[PDB]
Order: sequence, then structure tokens, then C-alpha cells
Amino acid sequence: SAIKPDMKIKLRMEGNVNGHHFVIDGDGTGKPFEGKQSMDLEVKEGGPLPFAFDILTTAFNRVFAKYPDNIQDYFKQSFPKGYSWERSLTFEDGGICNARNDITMEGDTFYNKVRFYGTNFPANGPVMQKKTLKWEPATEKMYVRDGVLTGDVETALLLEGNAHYRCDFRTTYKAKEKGVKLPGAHFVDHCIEILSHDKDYNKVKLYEHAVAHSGLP
Repeated sequence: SAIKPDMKIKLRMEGNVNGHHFVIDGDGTGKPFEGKQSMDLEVKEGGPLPFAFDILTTAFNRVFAKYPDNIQDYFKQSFPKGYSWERSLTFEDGGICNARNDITMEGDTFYNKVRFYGTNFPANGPVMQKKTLKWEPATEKMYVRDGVLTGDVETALLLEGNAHYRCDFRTTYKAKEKGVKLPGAHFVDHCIEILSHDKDYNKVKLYEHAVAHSGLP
């Protein structure tokens, strides 16, 4: 396999949320076969961010997902040429985000060209007031729609004061090489956590664990 057990991650995100521009660099490592990755993020422009860092974290690669033998692993089969994804995030208070990542590989390193655009967050809402605590663990439903691998998530951020803030995600995934075979319908469970950060989330250590499964025992 082109994909080694230990891989490096280099990332640049450029984005705009409610008109605030930012550039964030990431450096990390992961274990594709164990579905684990960790990365150090550093805000390079636009800091301190005037919105909840949590809305960005799912944009900071389903190659870091433990896939069993009985499910086609589209993501690992996409290398070395790579793949990209496009995602819409719809929040319950009208906030909308569009994100994309183009993922390439050179030697032992995944390179990520990430774009993140968010609009329509109410100024008095939990995102612009920085009242988010974390993403709850979530399940991504994977299926092919009209020849395109699609992942749906229905989830929520936990807020201060025992409240939840609902978000629906739809991601479409496309391999760069024609003829990478599409998988059957399946689930990917993930957990995403900010392990540590400094005062205004200028530096953030991010961790994610993901496991693909078929639903039953």
C-alpha cells in the first residue's frame, strides 16, 4: 500500500466566517489503519478569531478511519493521486457553512488545501458569542447518490448551560482517478476533541478517532 502506518499531515485553511477572514496552518500525524489523527493548529492571520473555534474542527480526511475488510475503503484506494470533498453545514439558527478540502500525498505526508466559508450566524447566537463546548460523538451515513459517494451527519454542539445546538452535514467525496470503485452503504462513527488550546484558540491541539461499521453487532 502507498499509505504507511504513520503519516504526517500538513494543512493550510483559508476562510471567511460572517465576513471575518483567517488563515490557519496545521501540522500533525496519524495512523490511517487505526482511524486516529492529532494535529497542532496555529492561527496565522485574522486572530483572535471572533467565533467559536469548534465550527471549523470537522474541516481540519476519512483516510484516518478504521475500515474493516468487508467495506470498500474509497479513501485509502484514492492514493497516491488523492481525493477531495465538499461539505455543507446547516445549523438550527440559520448559520450555513461550505467547506472543501483537496488532499494530495507526497512521500509520508498528506497535504490539505482547505477552504471554509460561513455566513448567516446570528450575532447573538452561540457561534458568534463563543458559547460552544464540544461536538457530540456522531455517526456519518455513507451511501452513493447518482454515482457520488455522500456522507450525512445529524449532530449537535454542546453549549454552556446544558443546551445543544443542532447541525446537519452533507459531504460529497470524489477520487481524482476515474475508476476507483465506489463502496456499499455504511456508517463511520467519530469522536472529535480539542485536547488543549491557549487563551483565544490561537493554538489548538485537535484529535479525532473514526471507525467504519455496517450498523448491527
